[PDB]
Amino acid sequence: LMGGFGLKHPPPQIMIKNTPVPANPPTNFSAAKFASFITQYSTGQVSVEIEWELQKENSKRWNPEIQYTSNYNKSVNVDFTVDTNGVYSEPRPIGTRYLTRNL
Amino acid sequence: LMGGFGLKHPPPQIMIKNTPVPANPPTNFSAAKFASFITQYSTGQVSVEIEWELQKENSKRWNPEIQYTSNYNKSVNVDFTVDTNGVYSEPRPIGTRYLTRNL
Ligand SMILES: Nc1ncnc2c1ncn2[C@H]1C[C@H](O)[C@@H](COP(=O)(O)O)O1
Ligand SMILES: Nc1ncnc2c1ncn2[C@H]1C[C@H](O)[C@@H](COP(=O)(O)O)O1
Repeated sequence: LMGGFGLKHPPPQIMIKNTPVPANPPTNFSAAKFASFITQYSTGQVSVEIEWELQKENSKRWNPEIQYTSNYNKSVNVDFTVDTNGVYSEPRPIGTRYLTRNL
Repeated sequence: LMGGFGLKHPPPQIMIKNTPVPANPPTNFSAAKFASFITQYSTGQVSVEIEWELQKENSKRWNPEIQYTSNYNKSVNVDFTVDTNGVYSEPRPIGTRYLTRNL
């Protein structure tokens, strides 16, 4: 009901964590659990490649259909673009429904 | 300079006319040319099939390009459509230049 594709077997969950690295243990055995860990984090790269199937417009409609277009008028910032401070921004939500079909 | 494709061998000219049909000649030979013809016209059907080759957009442009779109707002008549009296009309000229490329 928010939108999209209901799936019984959706793309799986990818889980990740940093393996614990203990700090120096005591020199006499104690069965208590370690609260002492080396503070660390990890970084890396992630790629996602999805293959989307398309359904083409077959319409016989004579007159021009609405399309999603960028405003031609000048502006301080360009839409869907970084600003002077490097911050990416999306000015408006874009739905997918423009082309028209008959019932 | 008006536009389009300069051609040294452009599509040929297709010529058509109605073959003359004389009216009743005199019964005594006269070498004068006939000014007397049966008034007639012809109608028919004509088909033109042209095969146009296309050059696709390869652009890496991030932000959305301008497109030619129909106005969403309501109106008495729809653009590029017949009116109540059956008259087809084109409200505006449409150029071909929307998509953007670099120099
Ligand atoms: N989002 C979504 N996911 C899964 N199943 C759905 C969904 N929406 C509807 N349905 C069900 C009920 C439809 O009549 C049928 C169409 O399946 P068809 O493939 O068109 O034969 O599938
Ligand atoms: N409209 C038109 N018709 C015919 N010849 C033209 C036209 N415009 C330019 N030219 C000539 C001059 C260009 O440098 C060359 C490009 O041919 P190319 O095919 O790109 O190698 O062809």
